[PDB]
Amino acid sequence: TQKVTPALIFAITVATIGSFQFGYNTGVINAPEKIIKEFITKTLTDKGNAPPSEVLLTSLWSLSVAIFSVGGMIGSFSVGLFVNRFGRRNSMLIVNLLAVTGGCFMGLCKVAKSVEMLILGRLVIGLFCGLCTGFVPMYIGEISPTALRGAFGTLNQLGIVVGILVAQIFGLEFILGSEELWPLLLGFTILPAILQSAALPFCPESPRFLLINRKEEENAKQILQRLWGTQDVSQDIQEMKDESARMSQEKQVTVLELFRVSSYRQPIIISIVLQLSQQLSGINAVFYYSTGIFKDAGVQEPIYATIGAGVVNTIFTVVSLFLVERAGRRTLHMIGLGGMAFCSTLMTVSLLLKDNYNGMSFVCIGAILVFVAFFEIGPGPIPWFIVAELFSQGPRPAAMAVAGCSNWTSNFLVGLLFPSAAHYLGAYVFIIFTGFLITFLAFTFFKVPETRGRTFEDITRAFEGQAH
Ligand SMILES: CCCCCCCC/C=C\CCCCCCCC(=O)OC[C@H](O)CO
Ligand SMILES: CCCCCCCC/C=C\CCCCCCCC(=O)OC[C@H](O)CO
Ligand SMILES: OC[C@H]1O[C@H](O[C@H]2[C@H](O)[C@@H](O)[C@@H](O)O[C@@H]2CO)[C@H](O)[C@@H](O)[C@@H]1O
Repeated sequence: TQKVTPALIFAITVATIGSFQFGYNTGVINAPEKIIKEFITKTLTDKGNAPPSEVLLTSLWSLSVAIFSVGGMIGSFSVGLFVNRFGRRNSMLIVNLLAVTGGCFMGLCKVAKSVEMLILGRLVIGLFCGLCTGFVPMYIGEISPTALRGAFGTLNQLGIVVGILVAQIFGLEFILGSEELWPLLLGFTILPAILQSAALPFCPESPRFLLINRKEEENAKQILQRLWGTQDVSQDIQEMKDESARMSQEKQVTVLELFRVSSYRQPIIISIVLQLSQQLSGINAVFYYSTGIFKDAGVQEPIYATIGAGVVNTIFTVVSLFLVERAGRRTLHMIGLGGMAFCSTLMTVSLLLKDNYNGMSFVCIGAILVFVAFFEIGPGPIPWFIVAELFSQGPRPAAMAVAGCSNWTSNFLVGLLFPSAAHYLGAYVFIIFTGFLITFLAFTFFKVPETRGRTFEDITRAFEGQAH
C-alpha cells in the first residue's frame, strides 16, 4: 500500500531537469553551425587576421562541437568525487554553478568577441552534463519505490529526448536560431539550472542515502512517510536497514576494485555492454544520414523532418515507460535490438536500389522512423537506469562512473570514426550495424538477468550465488 505522492513526482521531475540539460546541450549545436561560422569569420577578421578558410572554420567548429564530449567523459567519470562526500541532492545543487558558468561563457562570447569563450563554454557545459548523466539515475534509482524503479528511471531518457527536441525547435531561424539571437539559444541552458536550484531545496535527499550512508534512521523514516503518503513504511525501512548492514560489512569500492572483485565483474560487464548496445546500435548513423535522405526525398527544409523524428523519438520513450515494469528489461531491450536490426537491413537495401527504382527515398524514411521507435523501446532508456539496479549501495557510485564514462566515450569515438567508415563502406555501413545488433541481442538473451521488481538485496545475492 503505497500511492505515488505529488512530493515524490516533484522530486524526480526536478532531478530530471538534469536530463533535459544533457539533451538540450547535445542537440542545440547542429542548427546554428553556419551562423556561428560567420561569427568566427567576423571576430577574427575584426581583430586583424586574414579571413579564415573553410578548412580553418571546419576545424574551429569541429572543436566547438567535440569538446563537449571530452567534458562529458571527464564529468561522468568524476561522479564518485561528489555523491558520497556531498550526498546526491546536494551534488546537484553544487554543479549548477558549472551550468551557469558554461552557459555564461557561451551566451556572452559574441558581445565579448571571443571564440575562445564559446569553446571554453562548451567544455564547461560538458563537464556539467557528464556529472548530470550520473547524478540523476543514482538519485532516481535510490528514491524510487521498488515496483516503479524502471518506470521512474525512464523519465531520465524522456528528459533527454525532450531536451533534444526543444533544442531543435528553438534553433529554427524565427525562434532563437538567428544571427542576432543564437547567443540566447546557447545561453538558454542557464535558465533550467536557475530553475532547478530554486526547486532542489524542496526535494529531500533520498531516505536510502540518509539511512545507509549517514545512519540517520528516524529522519529517513519521516522523509519516506511523506514521499510514499503512508506511515507504515516497515518492510522498506528494514530492507534499507539490511542494505545498511550489508554496506558496513563491505570495504567500499574504487573503479579498479570493480574489476578485481568477482561478484562485481559480470554486473560491470553487463553495465558496459548495455552502453555499447546503445551507442553502437546504429542510431548515430541514422541521424547522420537522415538529413541527407530527407533532402534527397523532396523536403527542401529538412529541419522539420528532423523535428518530426524527434516527436517520434518522444512518443516511443513514453511507450517504454509504460511497458518496462510488466514486460521487463530483457524483453524491451531485445525487442529494440532486433527491431533495429531489421530496419538497418532495409536501409542498406533501400539505398542500394535508390535511383534505379525511384520510390526508395520514402522507404528509407519509413525505415529511419521505425528505427527510432525501436531504439526508444529499450536500448535508449534502459542502459541509463539499469546500472543503478545491478549494484548495492557501496559499489554503485564507482560502477556508474565507469558505465557513464563508457557511454560518453563510445559516443565520442563513434562520432569521430564514422565519417571515414561511411566514406569507404557507403550504404554497407548499416550492415556492420546490423551485425552489432544481432550480437548485442545474443548477449542480452544469454547474459542479462531480469531485474524488474526485485530488491537490490535480491539482485546482489543472485550475482553472488553465480560467482560462487
Ligand atoms: C511533451 C512530451 C510528451 C508527449 C506526449 C505524447 C505521449 C503520449 C503518446 C503515447 C503514450 C501512450 C499512452 C499510454 C496511456 C495509457 C497507458 C496505461 O495507462 O497503461 C498502464 C497501466 O498502468 C497498466 O495497467
Ligand atoms: C529459454 C532460453 C534460455 C535463455 C537463457 C536463460 C538463462 C538465464 C538468462 C539470463 C540470465 C543469466 C544470468 C542469471 C544470473 C545472473 C545474476 C542474477 O540472477 O541477477 C539477480 C537477479 O535479478 C535476482 O532477481
Ligand atoms: O544530437 C542528437 C543525438 O542523438 C543521439 O543521442 C542519443 C544519446 O547519445 C543517447 O545517449 C541517448 O540518450 O539517446 C539519444 C537519442 O535520443 C546520438 O547518440 C547523439 O550523438 C546525437 O547528438
